[PDB]
Amino acid sequence: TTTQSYTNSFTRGVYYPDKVFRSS
Amino acid sequence: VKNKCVNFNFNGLTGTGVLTKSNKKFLPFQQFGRDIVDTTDAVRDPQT
Ligand SMILES: *[C@@H]1O[C@H](CO)[C@@H](O)[C@H](O)[C@H]1NC(C)=O
Repeated sequence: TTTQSYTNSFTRGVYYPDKVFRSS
Repeated sequence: VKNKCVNFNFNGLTGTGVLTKSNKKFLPFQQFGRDIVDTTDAVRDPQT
């Protein structure tokens, strides 16, 4: 069995779009 | 050759300039470099 409760993701789930180094 | 004006063809990335050692913190998946105006800055050597 399983449940389908709903929660908030907050600020989460951001990856690096590219493979390009960046600073400041 | 480093510290000398050379035409580079790094993995198909053509250009001109001077290269040297760096202390960047490239993540293992990182391959290229750039700046805030999107100009290629650092290239990871494919054979080093
Ligand atoms: C490149 O290939 C040579 C020959 O197998 C090997 O000795 C060397 O460690 C390799 N270097 C890299 C960075 O893969």
